[PDB]
Amino acid sequence: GYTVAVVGATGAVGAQMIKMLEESTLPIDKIRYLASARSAGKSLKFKDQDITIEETTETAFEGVDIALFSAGSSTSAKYAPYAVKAGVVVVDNTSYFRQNPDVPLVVPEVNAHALDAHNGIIACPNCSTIQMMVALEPVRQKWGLDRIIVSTYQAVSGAGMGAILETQRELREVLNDGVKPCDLHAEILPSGGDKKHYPIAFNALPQIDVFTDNDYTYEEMKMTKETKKIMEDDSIAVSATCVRIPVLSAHSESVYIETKEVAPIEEVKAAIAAFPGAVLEDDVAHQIYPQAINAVGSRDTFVGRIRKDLDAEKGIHMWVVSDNLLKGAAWNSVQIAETLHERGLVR
Amino acid sequence: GYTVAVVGATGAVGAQMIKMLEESTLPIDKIRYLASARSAGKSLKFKDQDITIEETTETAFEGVDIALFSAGSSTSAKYAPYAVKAGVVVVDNTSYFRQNPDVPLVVPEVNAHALDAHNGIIACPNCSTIQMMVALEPVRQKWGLDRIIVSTYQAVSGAGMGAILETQRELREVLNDGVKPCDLHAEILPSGGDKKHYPIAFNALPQIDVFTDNDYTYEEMKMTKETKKIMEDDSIAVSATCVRIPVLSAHSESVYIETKEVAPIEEVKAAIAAFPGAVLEDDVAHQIYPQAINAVGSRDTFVGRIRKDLDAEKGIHMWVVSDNLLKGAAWNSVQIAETLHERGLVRPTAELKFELKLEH
Ligand SMILES: NC(=O)c1ccc[n+]([C@@H]2O[C@H](COP(=O)([O-])OP(=O)(O)OC[C@H]3O[C@@H](n4cnc5c(N)ncnc54)[C@H](OP(=O)(O)O)[C@@H]3O)[C@@H](O)[C@H]2O)c1
Ligand SMILES: NC(=O)c1ccc[n+]([C@@H]2O[C@H](COP(=O)([O-])OP(=O)(O)OC[C@H]3O[C@@H](n4cnc5c(N)ncnc54)[C@H](OP(=O)(O)O)[C@@H]3O)[C@@H](O)[C@H]2O)c1
Ligand SMILES: O=C(O)c1ccccc1C(=O)O
Ligand code: NA
Ligand code: NA
Ligand code: NA
Repeated sequence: GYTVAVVGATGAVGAQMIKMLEESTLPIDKIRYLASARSAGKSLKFKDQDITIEETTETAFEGVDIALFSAGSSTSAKYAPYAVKAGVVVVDNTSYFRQNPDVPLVVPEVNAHALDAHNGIIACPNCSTIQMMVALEPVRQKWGLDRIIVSTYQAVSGAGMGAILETQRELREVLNDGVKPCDLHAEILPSGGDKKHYPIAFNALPQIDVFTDNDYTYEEMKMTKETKKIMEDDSIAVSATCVRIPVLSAHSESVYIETKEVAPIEEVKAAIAAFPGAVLEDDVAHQIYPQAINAVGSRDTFVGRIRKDLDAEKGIHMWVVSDNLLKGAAWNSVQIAETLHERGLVR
Repeated sequence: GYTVAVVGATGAVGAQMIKMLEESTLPIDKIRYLASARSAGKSLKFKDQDITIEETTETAFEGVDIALFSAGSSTSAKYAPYAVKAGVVVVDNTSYFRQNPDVPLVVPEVNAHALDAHNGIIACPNCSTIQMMVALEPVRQKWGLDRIIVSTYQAVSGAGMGAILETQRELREVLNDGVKPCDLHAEILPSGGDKKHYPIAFNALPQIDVFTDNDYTYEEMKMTKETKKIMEDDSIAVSATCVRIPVLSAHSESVYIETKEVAPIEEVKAAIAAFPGAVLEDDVAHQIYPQAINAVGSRDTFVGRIRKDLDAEKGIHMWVVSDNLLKGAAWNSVQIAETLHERGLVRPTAELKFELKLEH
């Protein structure tokens, strides 16, 4: 079997990486948990076994076959090159390598073939991008994609364990202590690395990550650029608005597309239902549609509210929901690792 | 001064109507509060005075100059026409009369002129529509509008007092009692009039109102039809997705438009800033943008995240926030009443144009 390292094992994504690995078809002989110096010496479970957390260092990757990185871009930038040098195959969940032309950016249902070209590093895309790609690839295959306009409804677990706990405390202060939402103290959201912090309780924050020079945030531009790379087509026009809402896990997206050919709605529904990783949940006569609360804990991406635009001949609207820590992060990463094993690419 | 009646004075919108009237420039000689027979006989404040709540009936409007209705579409359907026959000018917050060609559908900053043609009923548009019209009218005036695509992020207060209480209760069960969100019992949301009910706590529900035959909801189709009527242009393409989120008050909207002529983006920002009722909050270098929690309690509509589409030359994205019970309902209604007063339009109508539904 393999020796597998989880870098960032103690975080929100890390904890789900552990869960996905425990349930994986990857043959694992040895498991190692890496994090920062302040987590070193603590213990975490793998199934029934206690695993000592180790400090991530430049020489910590000896004997590792596969390393799953989910410890921030800074950690990946610094240590992933040393891992690769030592012969480790790295699956990276951060944004650092995503736009490197020698790094495949992979959603296995959509572009697993790109794994064949890897030179030691595979990048997992952004959580919001991944679920959109699972929903839209089956449509692209049959009728093409001219453009995408998306507005997201993103859960706080995407911003890490600290964000989850800040959200819970804020909500308790309002509901139990009577604090006005605008008077809440905040330290993390919308973005840990930005200057000002705002409450998320009973709010909708139109900022994920920091702003770029074109007044879209890095999150919004990630959806644009990663879509083009994953679908291998720079002609697909993509513009996004990414909003944080008071949901702990599971991202929702209002997705508008225009296809290249008119795609009959019932055929679109059947194409999505037929696509591995996508589940059609769409029966408005019985109020059936994807919901964040029902999607938590499942690896599937759920699609509904599928309907034609009222005016644009080739326009289609839909609602896409997935667990942002599973398919959006830890499951996509482990699924990459399984695909690497299944295709003889752990070399 | 005027005798003013508030129909549905005991509800979520009613509470704000009272506040907006207390703070109004309307010369009010007498206030009447109408609700259901259950509420009739009880009391509520107007400023320091106690007001006895009355039953809403066909004969409850004698002597009233202006009635603000916010007690449900059925109540408006049944009683507004009787108020008009009593000589009352009705400002209706419900959907019932909005698409009637004899009824102006008004956002005063946008189409106050339409008030001149009233026949005793003036309709207030849906809350989601109102804030979007305040944001977009200044753009339409200068560069036109070809199409709008909007996704909403709507607060629970829009669904009434019960929905507010259900939301608070669900959140407390999760946060204080450790109930999983999917195990919560719901009775009201997403729509009181539909058969199935789902939790809102830690959820995003892509259903507001019931579904129509074209697979859009009534809320989504209201945004479509109301936009075309208010802007007096049936050629504006409008398609919406309306989503309830766990916010108590203030609606937010991710709004995409394509103009008829290219609109320079800094001039778009200036046009919105210059438009009465709209406030430009847009300085991303300092993380300045509209937020629901900061808009609650203000009558203004806040607009930011304004930026060009990455590909469509005439495309523009923005983020629009307003208190859904103020500009979205109570304030827009009171503002209509003030505008009627100011333009000498508070007077009985000559001919009845609305079906009487209680002749039995
Ligand atoms: N043992 C301690 O002293 C202690 C006390 C409180 C919290 N923590 C941990 O700190 C994290 C706080 O959560 P969050 O919201 O900031 O982030 P998060 O996104 O949920 O997870 C961040 C992950 O990246 C790891 N990491 C950060 N910098 C690193 C570096 N230079 N090298 C290797 N790994 C690095 C963290 O390890 P670390 O866990 O080592 O930071 C953590 O596993 C939690 O994972 C929590 O377990 C540790
Ligand atoms: N413009 C907008 O977008 C917008 C937004 C919100 C609401 N509205 C309109 O306003 C209505 C109420 O909204 P809300 O949020 O205030 O609801 P709410 O909090 O549930 O209040 C309902 C109100 O309607 C009254 N009512 C119920 N049955 C009645 C009857 N048979 N006769 C007279 N009054 C009756 C209630 O009186 P009791 O206390 O006696 O039952 C109460 O005053 C909505 O149904 C909608 O039509 C419009
Ligand atoms: O459309 C509205 O403003 C509205 C909002 C909430 C409930 C009911 C209605 C209604 O009157 O149909
Ligand atoms: Na294109
Ligand atoms: Na202004
Ligand atoms: Na006058």
